[PDB]
Formats: sequence, structure tokens, C-alpha cells
Amino acid sequence: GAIENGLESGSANACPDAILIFARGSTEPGNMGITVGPALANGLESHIRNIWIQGVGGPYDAALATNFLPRGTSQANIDEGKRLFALANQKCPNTPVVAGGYSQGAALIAAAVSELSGAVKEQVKGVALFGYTQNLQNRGGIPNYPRERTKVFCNVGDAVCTGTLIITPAHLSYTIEARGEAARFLRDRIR
Repeated sequence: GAIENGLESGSANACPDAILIFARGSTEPGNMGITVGPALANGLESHIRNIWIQGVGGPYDAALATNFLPRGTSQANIDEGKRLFALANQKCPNTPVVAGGYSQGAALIAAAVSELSGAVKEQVKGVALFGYTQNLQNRGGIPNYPRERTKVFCNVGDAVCTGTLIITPAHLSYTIEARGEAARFLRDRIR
């Protein structure tokens, strides 16, 4: 963080050991944000040195209003996520992909992954979600995506996890989980 474009600017002659695609929370700066994104990128880089890191930018301006759409974000945003997954498959079809999302970015990634197709979906070895706004609606998981490849961090007092769009202090508190337990999970999923 706070801006990472490793996948967009990376060249197909120099594919890495892994690719991380991350969607930030509402109102966070850049395309990685400054809390969970960098923490996750950091933790994962400690286990896998040769890695491309990609924030979800483009139309995804992390607006407050878009939270109130069905599925927890706009289709434009979801589509930008899908684009990046497809670009990873085009550039580096043999490189494993992992993904992460925080708050509205979790909604984004969950939706995008669910709509992915066959080979491109298979490339996505693992997904970590934090303060998942559709946790109740999607019953703790991502539609059409193996539960064993999914890991959801939803703190106990975090009201978004129980179908309410309000922000408690628990929602602001995922950086340790992201750097530690979540990075280990995704590393494992890459082997």
C-alpha cells in the first residue's frame, strides 16, 4: 500500500510465484488503502518473496453510497475486479492467484469471484475477507466458490457481519489478523 499495480505493469515474461489482488474499504485512499491491504501484502511477502501486488482501482472509488446497492457494491466495481482476475489469467495462467478484501472491498471481491468462469476461477487458490458486509446474506462464504479456499474474518462486535451497515470499533481492527493468520492461510493455499 497505498498504491500497488504489480499486475497491471508486470510483464508476462517475468511472471512471479504468486499474485495478490486486493479490494480496499470504503473511503480508504489509493487502491490498497492503509490498514488491512498493506498489512496483508506485507505478511504474504514475508512468506513468498517474488509476488505481484494489485489494488482494485479504476472505477472503484470506495464511495459510501455504493454500499447500499444490492450485493454491497456497484456492478462497475465488480466488473473491474473481474477484469483483473482475467488479466492475471492472460498474463500468467500458471501462476497461482490469491485475493483479499476489506469491508466494501470484501463485498466486491466476493461478488467478482462468484461470477468467474472455469479456468480463471480455478487459478484463484484462496480468498481472505475482513469485516465482510455480505456475511449474513451469503451465509459466511462466497457463492460458487469452495468453502475450503475461503477464510472470513468477522470480529465479534462487528455489526456489518450480522447484516447491518454500521461501523463499530470492532470493524476497525483487522490488521493483526491480516498480517498474521490470513497471510499464513493464503500461503498454505498456494501449496
